[PDB]
This record gives sequence, C-alpha cells and structure tokens, in this order.
Amino acid sequence: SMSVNLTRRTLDRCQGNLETLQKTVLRIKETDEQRLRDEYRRLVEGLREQEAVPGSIRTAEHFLGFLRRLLEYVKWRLRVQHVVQESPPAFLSGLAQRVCIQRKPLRFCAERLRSLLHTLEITDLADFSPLTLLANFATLVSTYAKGFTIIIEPFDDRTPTIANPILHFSCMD
Amino acid sequence: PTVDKEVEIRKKVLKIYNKREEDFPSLREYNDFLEEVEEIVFNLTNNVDLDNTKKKMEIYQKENK
Ligand SMILES: [Cl-]
Repeated sequence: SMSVNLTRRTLDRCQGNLETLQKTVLRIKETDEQRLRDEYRRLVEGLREQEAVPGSIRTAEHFLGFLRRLLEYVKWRLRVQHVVQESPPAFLSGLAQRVCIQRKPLRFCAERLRSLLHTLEITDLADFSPLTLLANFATLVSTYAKGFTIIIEPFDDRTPTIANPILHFSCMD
Repeated sequence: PTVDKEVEIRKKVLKIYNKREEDFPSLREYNDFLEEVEEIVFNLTNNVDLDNTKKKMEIYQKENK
C-alpha cells in the first residue's frame, strides 16, 4: 500500500536491474533507435497512463542515470550502525544535496519506469520487481512528503450566492 | 564513468545552469531547460562533442552573468 521496505539485498538486486536495463538501451541504440524516439514522443506529446513529465527524465538514458544516482544515495543512507528516523523532507533534502535529485522528478518515477519497461518490451515483469519497488518508494516519498491537510472554504466559488462550503482533504500542506 | 564522477560533473554544470522553475515564464521552457542540462552533463560525462558543449556552456554563462 503506502508502505515500502527496502533492504540492502533488495537494492543490490536493483543495481542488477539497472545494469540489465542499461545494456538493453545500448543494444537498442545500436539496433532500433526508433523505439526510443517513439517513447519520447509519447511522453512529451501524447498518450500516457495532468503535469508534463519533467525534462530531467524524458529520455531513457537520462532516466537511468537518475535512477543510478537515487540508488547510490539510498545505499549510502543504509550504511548506518544504529537506527535512524527522519522526516521525508529531510530525506529529500539530503537527496538534493548529495546527488542533485529534486522532489518533482521523483513524483514521476513509477510511471516513467513503467513506460521504460513497456518500451524495451521486457516481457517478464517480476524480473524487475526490486527496481519497481525503488521507483514506488521514490514516488511515495516525493508525493506525500509534507503529509496531509484540511482546508475548509466557506462557500463554493462556482455558486457564490448559496452556502455550499467545501472541505478539502489533500497533500502539500 | 562512475556515479561519483557523474555527480561531480553535474554539480559543476548546475553551478552555471542554476535557474529554478520560477525563473521561466512557462513550464514548457523550464522542462526544455532541464533537458538541455541533461544533454550537457551527458556530454561532459561520456566525453562526447566536448568542444561544442563547452562552447555552449561559455555562451550560456556569458548570457547569464
Ligand atoms: Cl514538487
């Protein structure tokens, strides 16, 4: 659900996954670049399944480099000798400081990974369950970093002559 | 290239290409800028088209002093 556990061994399997993906992308660059251009066109100007994919993770290779920097940050953080607890904003602040990853592209990580796996036509999906777990972590920690808030508006702007107050429960405050 | 090399190259580039989302009048222009930054980092990291890339960085840095 909204919980994710990442073990050191899981991250080792993610590193294996990224190795595989990188070799596949190099092969496709040598054999069939059109598939990559088609994915790019879909991401920047076409069908997805709101906000545009951030320009830092549009191409397959830029996104793979992004995932390597994320993985390396997370591996670094796990070299503790005692329990550590911190807020999502502190984790993201360390991420930005150490490997230059910002919160917004993190939001897109799971979808971008699903697109990349579909584009490389990788048939088996369980093969990449560790990397997907990392992508999910990236999305959850970025999306829900500031927790939730309740906003009560005394009336709806659409119908300003009636008393139709609105309660909003959502992220980002 | 190691990830450590990629990161140091990226930090150097971002010291020059240091604009944030609120520095662009439109999201489209911001995202194009982000993709341009990726192209520069990739070139410097993989030693590709180095002269034209560092030429580009010098021009950008002069225009954004
Ligand atoms: Cl954001």
